[PDB]
Amino acid sequence: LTGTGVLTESNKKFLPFQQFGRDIADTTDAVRDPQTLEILDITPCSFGGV
Amino acid sequence: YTMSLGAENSVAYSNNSIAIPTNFTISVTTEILPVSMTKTSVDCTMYICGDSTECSNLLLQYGSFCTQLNRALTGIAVEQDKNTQEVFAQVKQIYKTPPIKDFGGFNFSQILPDPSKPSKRSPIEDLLFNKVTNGLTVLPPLLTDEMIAQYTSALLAGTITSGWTFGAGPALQIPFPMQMAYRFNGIGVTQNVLYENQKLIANQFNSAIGKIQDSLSSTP
Amino acid sequence: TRAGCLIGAEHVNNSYECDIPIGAGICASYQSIIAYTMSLGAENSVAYSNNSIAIPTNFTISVTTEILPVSMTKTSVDCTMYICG
Amino acid sequence: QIDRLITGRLQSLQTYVTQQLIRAAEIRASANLAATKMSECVLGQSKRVDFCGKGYHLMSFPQSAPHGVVFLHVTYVPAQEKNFTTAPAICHDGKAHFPREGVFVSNGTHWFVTQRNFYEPQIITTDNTFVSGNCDVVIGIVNNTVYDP
Amino acid sequence: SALGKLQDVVNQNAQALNTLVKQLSSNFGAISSVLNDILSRLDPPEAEVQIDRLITGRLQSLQTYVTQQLIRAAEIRASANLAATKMSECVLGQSKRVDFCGKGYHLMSFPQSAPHGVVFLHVTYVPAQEKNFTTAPAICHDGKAHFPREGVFVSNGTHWFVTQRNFYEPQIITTDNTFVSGNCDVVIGIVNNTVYDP
Ligand SMILES: *[C@@H]1O[C@H](CO)[C@@H](O[C@@H]2O[C@H](CO)[C@@H](O)[C@H](O)[C@H]2NC(C)=O)[C@H](O)[C@H]1NC(C)=O
Ligand SMILES: *[C@@H]1O[C@H](CO)[C@@H](O[C@@H]2O[C@H](CO)[C@@H](O)[C@H](O)[C@H]2NC(C)=O)[C@H](O)[C@H]1NC(C)=O
Ligand SMILES: *[C@@H]1O[C@H](CO)[C@@H](O[C@@H]2O[C@H](CO)[C@@H](O)[C@H](O)[C@H]2NC(C)=O)[C@H](O)[C@H]1NC(C)=O
Ligand SMILES: *[C@@H]1O[C@H](CO)[C@@H](O[C@@H]2O[C@H](CO)[C@@H](O)[C@H](O)[C@H]2NC(C)=O)[C@H](O)[C@H]1NC(C)=O
Ligand SMILES: *[C@@H]1O[C@H](CO)[C@@H](O[C@@H]2O[C@H](CO)[C@@H](O)[C@H](O)[C@H]2NC(C)=O)[C@H](O)[C@H]1NC(C)=O
Ligand SMILES: *[C@@H]1O[C@H](CO)[C@@H](O[C@@H]2O[C@H](CO)[C@@H](O)[C@H](O)[C@H]2NC(C)=O)[C@H](O)[C@H]1NC(C)=O
Ligand SMILES: *[C@@H]1O[C@H](CO)[C@@H](O[C@@H]2O[C@H](CO)[C@@H](O)[C@H](O)[C@H]2NC(C)=O)[C@H](O)[C@H]1NC(C)=O
Ligand SMILES: *[C@@H]1O[C@H](CO)[C@@H](O[C@@H]2O[C@H](CO)[C@@H](O)[C@H](O)[C@H]2NC(C)=O)[C@H](O)[C@H]1NC(C)=O
Ligand SMILES: *[C@@H]1O[C@H](CO)[C@@H](O[C@@H]2O[C@H](CO)[C@@H](O)[C@H](O)[C@H]2NC(C)=O)[C@H](O)[C@H]1NC(C)=O
Ligand SMILES: *[C@@H]1O[C@H](CO)[C@@H](O)[C@H](O)[C@H]1NC(C)=O
Ligand SMILES: *[C@@H]1O[C@H](CO)[C@@H](O)[C@H](O)[C@H]1NC(C)=O
Ligand SMILES: *[C@@H]1O[C@H](CO)[C@@H](O)[C@H](O)[C@H]1NC(C)=O
Repeated sequence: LTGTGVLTESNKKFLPFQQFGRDIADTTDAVRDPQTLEILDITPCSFGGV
Repeated sequence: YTMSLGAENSVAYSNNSIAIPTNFTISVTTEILPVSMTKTSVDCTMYICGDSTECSNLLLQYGSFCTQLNRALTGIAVEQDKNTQEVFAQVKQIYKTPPIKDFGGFNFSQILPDPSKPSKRSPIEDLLFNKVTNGLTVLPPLLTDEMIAQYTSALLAGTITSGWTFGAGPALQIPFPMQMAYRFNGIGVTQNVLYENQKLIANQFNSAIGKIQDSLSSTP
Repeated sequence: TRAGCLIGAEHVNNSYECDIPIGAGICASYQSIIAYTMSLGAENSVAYSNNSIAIPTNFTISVTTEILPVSMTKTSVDCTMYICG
Repeated sequence: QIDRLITGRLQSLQTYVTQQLIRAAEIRASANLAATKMSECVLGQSKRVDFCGKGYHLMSFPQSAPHGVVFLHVTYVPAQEKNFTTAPAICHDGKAHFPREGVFVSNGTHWFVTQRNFYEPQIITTDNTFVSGNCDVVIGIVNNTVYDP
Repeated sequence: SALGKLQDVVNQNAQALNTLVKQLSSNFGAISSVLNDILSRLDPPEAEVQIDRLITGRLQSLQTYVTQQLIRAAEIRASANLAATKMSECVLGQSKRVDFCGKGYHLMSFPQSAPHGVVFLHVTYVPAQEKNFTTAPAICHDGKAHFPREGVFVSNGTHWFVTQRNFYEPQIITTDNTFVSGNCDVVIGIVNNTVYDP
């Protein structure tokens, strides 16, 4: 799974089977990292109109 | 069922009989009109492609579609602010009500701004605001809600303290019963009818305003 | 600002008329470029009392302009010639 | 594959912009109507029927609403109507008398002149009537005295 | 920037036409944006695919242009209907509608032709040089309440007069410009003043 974003701590109580999370657009919003099993929230990098 | 069009009323027409009203009701009715929408802007390149350089390179083969869509959305966004200016910003003077609310029995507390509220809105406006609930951005409106409320407050102060004079030029003060008598003459009723029944008219107006607030608070 | 971050314009506490709209009550002008909360208008406390009226003693004959568009340029496009030549 | 995604997303975005422009036209028409109501009902008294509420319009109050305006139209509604016997003119001294601003009404025995939108009977005099022609032309003219102050 | 409203319409139409013709220079994923180059360079089995890409791109551009023109035409039609209403109600008559025919009390209007537009010169009456007066709803005389027939009761401090509402023209309170309805016990704020009899 490829993408760009900021990886932050999360408070989403994932169930043991659950690995990642998806928004309405189906883009991944949270992921469970391998090796360490922690749950990292994925927040898109800052953008906006100039 | 087959819907009824109305209650059936037969008018008692004859060639020499007329019906004359002996009383009146001061009726306050609500009319809700939308003014603006949410100002939405969509980054066409980011919506179609995101951060992919190859996708944008392929998107440049289609030309200036993205420029057209951004220009149209920008036109809509400025049109919403123009609509709000046209509706609410029709006075260049911010009129204020006097501290003493002596209007000859007429009560405007439900439509004048409440000093106790930090938003400086009327109780009716506060109830109205309570009852309404990937490259996309929402632009804030140029006029905030407190400034729109301030414009409505200025319009209310002008129409209460000056009648229709502030809309045609300088604001000329007039007592509110006298202004109501002028409005009575506008609809073809003599001034005496307003003056003789001034307490009754003020009571009916206050009751109708309270019924408006109750009807808004009781209807989803 | 609520509209976003503004770089290069100094914020002032004075209120003027809106020259360049920024958003969320914020407008910009040139005097350097300043940013301010837009003034809705001048305050005018009408001297209301229960027995006083204001009567005009004079008048101004004012002529104002109103510009309204009526028509556009009548354009015709040959669909076959545009797409295919 | 990217070309297929681009053409699908571009069609979706063009569709969204098309209905946004149509809704913008509708909202602009509604806002122009709201500005007209603000100018004519709040900043003045309107003679237009049903433009500023149901009934004879007296005045209006604007209230701000989220993305909108609410007009409180204060109007005058006639009530408690009563039958009266009416005539187009009063015949007196061989002359036809017509009301200057009101209407001739009769409660059964006596004739009065009243304003049209409220019952306020007054004695038929020369001050509130005007004379045009004799009594031979007007259809339905009745005989009654006209008081002279 | 006086005639910006007409200039925006002209600029939008010219810009839409310019963008529509600019869309011909785009290949829309084909090898070239020129049909003649594809016909001279390729055999028909691949040429049909290339012209198919160019046809769908140009057709989408033309449909977008026609849709924008229809929406702008609807806006201009609404503006023209408003202008026809102003021509009927401000020029061909005197309008009681507030702010429909200029700021102030509308007197008359004059039409002027403009490129793709109309300019209305609204001649309006604006009150000026207002003065404070002490006012009363009615005049109590001989136990009767007197109300103004068309004007308003004003007082300059010592004397009471009746004047028209939109211009100060004080006149003596007589029985010709007032009417009697009821006694003085009902009207709130009635003041005592003489009423002259001609
Ligand atoms: C004026 O008089 C007419 C007839 O005298 C009244 O009309 C009648 O009203 C009653 C009550 O609803 C009906 O049952 C009759 O059918 C009506 N008759 C006709 C011919 O329509 C009328 O109500 C009176 N107006 C008022 C205000 O009392
Ligand atoms: C006109 O209607 C009003 C109500 O709209 C009448 O006022 C009522 O009068 C009765 C008895 O006089 C009271 O019990 C009510 O409380 C009054 N209501 C209000 C709202 O004040 C009024 O009397 C009527 N007048 C005529 C001449 O019919
Ligand atoms: C004007 O109306 C307001 C509200 O309709 C009146 O305020 C009420 O006052 C009574 C007695 O003082 C209280 O019991 C109510 O709770 C008040 N209502 C609200 C919503 O605060 C007010 O008294 C009226 N008169 C004046 C002169 O303001
Ligand atoms: C009518 O009288 C009132 C008060 O007597 C005048 O209002 C004052 O005007 C001065 C001059 O700007 C202000 O400094 C005061 O603050 C005003 N007082 C109030 C209570 O508003 C008013 O200007 C007079 N009208 C005219 C036309 O002269
Ligand atoms: C009403 O206002 C007009 C101007 O709007 C006044 O006319 C001016 O009067 C002064 C002094 O008499 C002259 O110096 C000006 O040249 C006049 N201007 C014009 C355009 O004629 C007029 O005097 C005012 N009337 C009253 C009664 O105050
Ligand atoms: C029509 O109205 C007139 C005036 O209100 C009535 O005339 C008065 O009636 C009362 C009661 O009978 C008498 O005390 C007065 O003396 C009458 N005035 C005059 C000048 O005669 C009249 O009775 C009413 N008629 C009907 C049928 O109701
Ligand atoms: C109203 O009054 C006129 C005149 O006072 C009446 O006209 C007269 O009617 C009688 C009876 O028919 C005739 O003999 C006279 O020649 C008429 N005179 C004139 C000048 O026309 C009229 O009949 C009365 N109408 C009613 C309904 O009472
Ligand atoms: C209010 O207006 C009246 C009428 O213009 C003034 O009465 C006149 O005042 C002048 C000035 O001294 C006298 O020469 C006249 O004889 C007065 N006329 C009458 C009929 O008395 C009155 O002075 C004005 N009052 C104020 C306070 O300005
Ligand atoms: C206006 O005039 C009336 C009568 O001319 C005054 O009413 C009198 O007031 C006194 C004291 O209040 C009473 O003793 C009389 O009985 C009243 N007479 C009548 C006929 O009502 C009234 O006070 C005057 N008002 C002003 C402001 O001068
Ligand atoms: C390797 O990944 C597994 C989960 O697949 C995990 O349990 C284990 O701790 C990981 N080991 C190391 C050394 O990261
Ligand atoms: C009204 O009709 C009656 C008959 O029903 C008739 O006698 C009378 O003259 C008519 N009046 C008018 C004014 O037409
Ligand atoms: C106007 O208010 C004053 C108090 O400020 C009062 O004395 C007077 O009677 C009132 N007049 C009317 C007509 O309400």
